[PDB]
Amino acid sequence: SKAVIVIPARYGSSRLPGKPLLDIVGKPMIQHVYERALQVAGVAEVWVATDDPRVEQAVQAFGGKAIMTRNDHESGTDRLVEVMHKVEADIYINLQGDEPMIRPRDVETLLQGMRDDPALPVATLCHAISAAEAAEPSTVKVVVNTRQDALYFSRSPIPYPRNAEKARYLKHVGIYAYRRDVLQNYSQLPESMPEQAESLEQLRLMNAGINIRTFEVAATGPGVDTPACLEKVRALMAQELAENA
Amino acid sequence: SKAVIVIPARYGSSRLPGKPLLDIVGKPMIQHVYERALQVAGVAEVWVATDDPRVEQAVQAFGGKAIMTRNDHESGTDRLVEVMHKVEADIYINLQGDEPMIRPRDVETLLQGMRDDPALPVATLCHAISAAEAAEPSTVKVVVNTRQDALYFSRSPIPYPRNAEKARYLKHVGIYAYRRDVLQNYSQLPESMPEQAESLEQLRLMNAGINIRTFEVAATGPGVDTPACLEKVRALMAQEL
Ligand SMILES: CC(=O)N[C@H]1[C@H]([C@H](O)[C@H](O)CO)O[C@](OP(=O)(O)OC[C@H]2O[C@@H](n3ccc(N)nc3=O)[C@H](O)[C@@H]2O)(C(=O)O)C[C@@H]1O
Repeated sequence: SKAVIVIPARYGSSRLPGKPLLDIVGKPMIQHVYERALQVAGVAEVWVATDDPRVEQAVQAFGGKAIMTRNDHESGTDRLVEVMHKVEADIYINLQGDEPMIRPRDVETLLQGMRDDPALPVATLCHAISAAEAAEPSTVKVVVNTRQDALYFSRSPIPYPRNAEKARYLKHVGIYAYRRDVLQNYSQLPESMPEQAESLEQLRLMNAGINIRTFEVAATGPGVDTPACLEKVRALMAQELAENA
Repeated sequence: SKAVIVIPARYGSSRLPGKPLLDIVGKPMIQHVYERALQVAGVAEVWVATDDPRVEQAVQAFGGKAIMTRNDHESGTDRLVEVMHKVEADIYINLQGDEPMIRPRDVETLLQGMRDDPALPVATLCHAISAAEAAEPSTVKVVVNTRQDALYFSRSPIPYPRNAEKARYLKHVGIYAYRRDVLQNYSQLPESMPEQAESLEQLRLMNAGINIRTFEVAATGPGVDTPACLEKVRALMAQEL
């Protein structure tokens, strides 16, 4: 069971031009993700999927494996489908190029889940959040069953707080593990109405009846999206260097 | 493939004591549901499951069939489980005793769905509602996949309208069809967190991985829970004559 980690890293960003190349304690952000991806036990290779030559250069510059992909890709999953044809593996893990604080152990939890059940097509992560955080549309919530299979994903607060004290929210962490056959059949799947409404790509899989198991982990580090969170990451990353000295 | 219709009709109600016996244009509400239930092709028997003698005798008076059930049940579903032990069938349809405007056709759509797919455990109904109606916590929304299987049931507006013009809403109509084996195992299912939070009993089935297919029908008529709706239903059923 060969498994590879793919890291989509596109330069063009609205509120942060050249986001993967931003410096964090002396290294480009993309490098931090790559370095952490390398610490994940059970992974054969680690690739960075990109559509910008500057990003490709920066990755090769530190000895990382880069693979150019089309720029006309509407979704980040289509990008993984293109990489799938060239890079062979049984399990593909999609890490986000803008989360430098990813814990290698969480990705191993994901990978182990995929290996413990050969019939599981897709797997993802989630963690507990308060009711106040769950109210944010920018935050994606998820509800699971006893087998931890996802029932639905939404920007709306679910479950609804009818009996407020009984509600427990789970924030969806955008890291996925896909079986090879799911990616082979992906481009044939049509866009669902909930997907287009919520603007959540993962609902395309649920429309087709593809099961997505969601594993719970502790609260994840703050992902870099705003310069306010960027400084917190820089200081939180630097605080980590001096603690492990 | 034997199918029977069960109509839960408890005497009590916080806003309308003795609700099933309330007169709607000449007949008690329960009689309207029972008569319409008898018009559903494919059903072998129709029973009113009640907890009060005054309701039982009222049903027997007009010719219907009634069965006494315990008074400590908190849900119409639990009451149905008690009936399943006395009345044998392969498929049980649970109609609400306070919806006298039920269309016999919609129940047949439900029954046909169950018969076309022997592997389907539970089936229910739904209809389209505007985005405005979807915002109400009292209106239970549902989202389905291509095979029309329910993804989730919620009082929250789902799907979330990030792209408003793309969102389409579905209101859940509380009529169910259960395969016998589902009822035999019901008492063993544990209450779920989403069930307790949303206060929606059907989420107990989804928590267990039991598939619920939702068939779409046209907008249904109002039920009788408040004395405001009772006057509305009397008005609607008077002009329907
Ligand atoms: C399908 C549905 O929506 N049912 C709801 C009904 C009515 O159909 C609606 O007004 C239509 O929009 O109204 C409510 O009825 P009840 O609270 O009485 O409960 C449903 C049903 O189950 C029986 N029952 C209830 C409680 C207990 N402990 N045991 C029972 O056996 C009742 O007799 C009734 O027939 C309402 O608003 O009050 C809610 C229903 O979900």
